[PDB]
Amino acid sequence: NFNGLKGTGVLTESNKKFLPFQQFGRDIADTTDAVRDPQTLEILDITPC
Amino acid sequence: SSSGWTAGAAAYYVGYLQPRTFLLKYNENGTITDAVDCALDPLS
Ligand SMILES: *[C@@H]1O[C@H](CO)[C@@H](O)[C@H](O)[C@H]1NC(C)=O
Ligand SMILES: *[C@@H]1O[C@H](CO)[C@@H](O)[C@H](O)[C@H]1NC(C)=O
Repeated sequence: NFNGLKGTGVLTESNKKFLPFQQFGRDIADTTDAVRDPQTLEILDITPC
Repeated sequence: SSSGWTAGAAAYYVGYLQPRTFLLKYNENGTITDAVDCALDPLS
């Protein structure tokens, strides 16, 4: 439920780069594929089960 | 003083925007590499 985003999946470490203003990550089908943890900055890759 | 002053070189440009539709190409890093207009030329 990252920052008010009710979703189910698997969270793993991601090496993708983020621009300083950029927070989320999106794909061709408007599905969130990356988030930044509000408490600690990190890169997480959401992958379905 | 207020009357009498020498200033160095300086150049600037001012332009005006308008509502247009553009096509933007991203790269692997996530930085915009190219952009092309949609209402300028037939090829565009
Ligand atoms: C909130 O969490 C951040 C990240 O650990 C920390 O730097 C900050 O001091 C915390 N603030 C409070 C009020 O807990
Ligand atoms: C420059 O200095 C003179 C010295 O009296 C003064 O009268 C003058 O007001 C000054 N220049 C400006 C723009 O105030």
